[PDB]
Amino acid sequence: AREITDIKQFLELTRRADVKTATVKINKKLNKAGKPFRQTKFKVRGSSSLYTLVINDAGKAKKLIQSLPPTLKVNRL
Amino acid sequence: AKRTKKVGITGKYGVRYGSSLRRQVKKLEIQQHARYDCSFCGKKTVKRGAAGIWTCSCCKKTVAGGAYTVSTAAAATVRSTIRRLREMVEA
Amino acid sequence: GRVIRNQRKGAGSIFTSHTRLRQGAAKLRTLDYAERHGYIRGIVKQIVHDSGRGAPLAKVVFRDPYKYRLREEIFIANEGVHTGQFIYAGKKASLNVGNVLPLGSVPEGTIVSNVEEKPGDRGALARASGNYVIIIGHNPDENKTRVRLPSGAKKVISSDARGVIGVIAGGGRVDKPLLKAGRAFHKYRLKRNSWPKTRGVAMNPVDHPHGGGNHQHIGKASTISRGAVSGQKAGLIAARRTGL
Amino acid sequence: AQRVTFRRRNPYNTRSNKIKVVKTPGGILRAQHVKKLATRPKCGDCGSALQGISTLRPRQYATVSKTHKTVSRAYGGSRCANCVKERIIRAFLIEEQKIVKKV
Amino acid sequence: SINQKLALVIKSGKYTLGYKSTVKSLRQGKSKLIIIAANTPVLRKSELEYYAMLSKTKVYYFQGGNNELGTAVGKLFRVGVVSILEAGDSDILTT
Amino acid sequence: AKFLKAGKVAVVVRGRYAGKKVVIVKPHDEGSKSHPFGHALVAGIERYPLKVTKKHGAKKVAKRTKIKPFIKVVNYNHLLPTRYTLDVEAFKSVVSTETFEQPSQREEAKKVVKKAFEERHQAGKNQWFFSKLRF
Amino acid sequence: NPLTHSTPKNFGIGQAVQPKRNLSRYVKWPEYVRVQRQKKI
RNA sequence: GCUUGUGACGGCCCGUGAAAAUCCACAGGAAGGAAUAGUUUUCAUGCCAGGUCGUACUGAUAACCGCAGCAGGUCUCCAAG
RNA sequence: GAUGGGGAAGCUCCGUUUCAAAGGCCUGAUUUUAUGCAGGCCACCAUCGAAAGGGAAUCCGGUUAAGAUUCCGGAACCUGG
Ligand SMILES: [Cl-]
Ligand SMILES: [Mg+2]
Ligand SMILES: [Mg+2]
Ligand SMILES: [Mg+2]
Ligand SMILES: [Mg+2]
Ligand SMILES: [Mg+2]
Ligand SMILES: [Mg+2]
Ligand SMILES: [Mg+2]
Ligand SMILES: [Mg+2]
Ligand SMILES: [Mg+2]
Ligand SMILES: [Mg+2]
Ligand SMILES: [Zn+2]
Ligand SMILES: [Zn+2]
Repeated sequence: AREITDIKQFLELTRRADVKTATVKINKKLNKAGKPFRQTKFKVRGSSSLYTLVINDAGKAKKLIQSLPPTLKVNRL
Repeated sequence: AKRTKKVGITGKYGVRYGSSLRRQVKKLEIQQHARYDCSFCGKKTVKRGAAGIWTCSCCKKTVAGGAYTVSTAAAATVRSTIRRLREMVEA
Repeated sequence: GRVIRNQRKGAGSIFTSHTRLRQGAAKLRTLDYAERHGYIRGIVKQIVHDSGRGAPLAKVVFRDPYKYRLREEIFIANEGVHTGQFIYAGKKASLNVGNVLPLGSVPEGTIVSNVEEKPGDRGALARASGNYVIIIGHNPDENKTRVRLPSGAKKVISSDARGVIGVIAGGGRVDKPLLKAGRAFHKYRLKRNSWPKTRGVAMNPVDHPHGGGNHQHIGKASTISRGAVSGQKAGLIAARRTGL
Repeated sequence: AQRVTFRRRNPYNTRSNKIKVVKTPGGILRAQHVKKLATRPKCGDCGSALQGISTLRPRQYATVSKTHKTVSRAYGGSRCANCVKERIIRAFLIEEQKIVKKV
Repeated sequence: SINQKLALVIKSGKYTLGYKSTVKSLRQGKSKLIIIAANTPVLRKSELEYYAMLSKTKVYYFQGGNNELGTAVGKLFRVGVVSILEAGDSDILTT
Repeated sequence: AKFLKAGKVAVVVRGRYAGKKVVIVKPHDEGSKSHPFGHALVAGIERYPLKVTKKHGAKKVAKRTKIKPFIKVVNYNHLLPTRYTLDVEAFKSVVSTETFEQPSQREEAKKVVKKAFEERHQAGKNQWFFSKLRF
Repeated sequence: NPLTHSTPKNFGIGQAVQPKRNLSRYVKWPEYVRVQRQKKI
């Protein structure tokens, strides 16, 4: 229900002591004037709100996954 | 062009109610629907609300008046009488 | 016979006044220390229409002498009174339109309205639109004031009774023909259930003293004495004379 | 050509039974009950609407911050700027006039 | 006759019409006489008198409304207050 | 016939300080590159001191006599000139065009103005200036 | 002393709100109080 | 274009077209408050609870009333080419 | 439509803020115990009366032989603390 755009803020939410679950969604969509690319959405389940971070760079996306805390339960697709 | 010869605003009543009664309503309908000068702001923006209530579109001033005119003839005489009597009390 | 129409009105079932949209009772301020010794200043906040009343009403706000608050009064507006005007009420008030003064503090020939029959009853006389009271003389002995009433009668009133300088606004209302039954319907819709009226001669004898007969006619003199009882007083009651 | 129905048991077209037709993610037309529109707060003197004040139902004002319900000025959220300007000028001039009457 | 004196200053002298421009002239000290219509609101009239007191400016009260004052200055619109900057061949200041 | 001088007392009419008395420090009749209108640099009172009776103790008198000042550039049309005067030579040098457009210099000038107002209020003088307007 | 001021109040008609005065002469006493006083009179 | 919502206006009245619970703002300045420390739950996040009764179906040329599975009577919303 | 009061042999009638001593939440005072006791504030002075008037807050998808804006999944919001 809420979207965040700052990656530094995203990491703070993942260790907020009330977050237990998260999911990663992959979307195959097209860009403005080119061939389709890969879009990934990182969703953090808070107590009262769901936070969504969307990044359209696949190279920058893989680094975010490796940086997620291990204690967080992550759901794939 | 001129649309009616003599009925004027009372043409909405058609041929009903009699000519004399329609004539009397014509005189008072024109008075109550007219615009009057505001004695406070000097503009011609005073129109009737309810009977006896006259409000200026500008300057937001409401004045109590006659049923179909801002000032009746009797009210004008009362102002002169009070003014004449007031001048004989202080001096 | 049965109970006639004018007898049924006293029970007050369907003949009560329609008072949903009334702004409130129109009264002067309660006669207090400020009124009877000096004067107090009020301000006209708004002039509004009252359902069932031809004359408009004015809302005037005064400060409470003994408490920190504002007290609002409902006056019957006179000609010339406008929003934002200062109203002065008391024994030592000036002779201006809208001011409230005792009858003994104004000269002869002064035009007043909403006059008290007795000091403190907060206005009883000359309340309808376009009506006023003329002061014709003073009697400093016994503290009495002689006035002329709108009906033409002469009355002796106490000099401590209050009145509002001017004439009730909204005059000339009855000069306009109603011109249709619909306007009469809407007029009494805001007053009471008294319209339309069925003539007595159009009824049956059980319904009215004028009812019956192979022609529509009263059949006896319509001048009824003052001493008649309920059910008989229909027509011209205690008429001194008739005809044009 | 889909036709809708009320979602409450009130079957009459009253002020509290207003509906709007919307299309759901299921691809169908469904009635949506809407609340009565709010009215802007009015000035205490001239009666015109107040600038910079949120328009909400009376009970909803308790759920918003004070910023939405006032203006950073004397009488903010109660009287408009022009009416406040009139009060200040009138207060100053009258008080000055009272001094010259005293002497 | 104020009307004749006021008519002469229009053709030769410098004047200013309107409330906003009059206050500016008094604030700058360029004004020498202000003429106020009869039906001017008292609060505005009281403020103009206070400004003229601070700048030592003479005040004249026109015996007529804003409709009449506009005619006297030869204009087809209502004028609430007139500020006289400098007189020409007229002697309104010395009368 | 010019009264908007460097010591004149006026009343603010708009802008979060309406109804608060102020004293003109530096006037600018012929505008400037910024603020292209007749304007003055003024120092005023945002929080007036509270009334002090004889029953108040030593601690409470000091608390109730605190004054919170402000400095502002105001259009002439938004000021109402008075007939009162207040000398500004004690703080005229600290308030100018330079002290604005800089957050640090605004606070340094305000504390100097605060000290001048507090000393003026003590040994009571200019009583009208320090009295809150009622409206 | 330099901070205190003398501000007398005006208690005339139309002026400031009247202060608290002794209204014992005007007290609407209970019924039993009035009857025993009027019995004496 | 149809249905409906809404905005700024205009016409009409001797007709000018509810009340209360409830919520908010302002004026006011009683009190409480800092230096090795406090206040703000009208900013953000986090914790707990939310009782009782109604809820099926018909709503009419067969589920209502007229002795009935009676051509009568019975308030209202949605409305394609 | 109770009460206070006034009627009526009486069943009961009038009246709804009335010729009434008509009532309780902000605390301070107390660490013997729970609230006695100090100021002030406020006098409005039962209750009933709308499943179409006023009114704090929910949506989508799915699910049964028959239930759902009430169950399931997901996503929100209000009130009180
Ligand atoms: Cl009958
Ligand atoms: Mg017959
Ligand atoms: Mg008979
Ligand atoms: Mg007979
Ligand atoms: Mg409802
Ligand atoms: Mg069902
Ligand atoms: Mg049956
Ligand atoms: Mg039966
Ligand atoms: Mg009863
Ligand atoms: Mg109830
Ligand atoms: Mg079902
Ligand atoms: Zn006007
Ligand atoms: Zn306003």
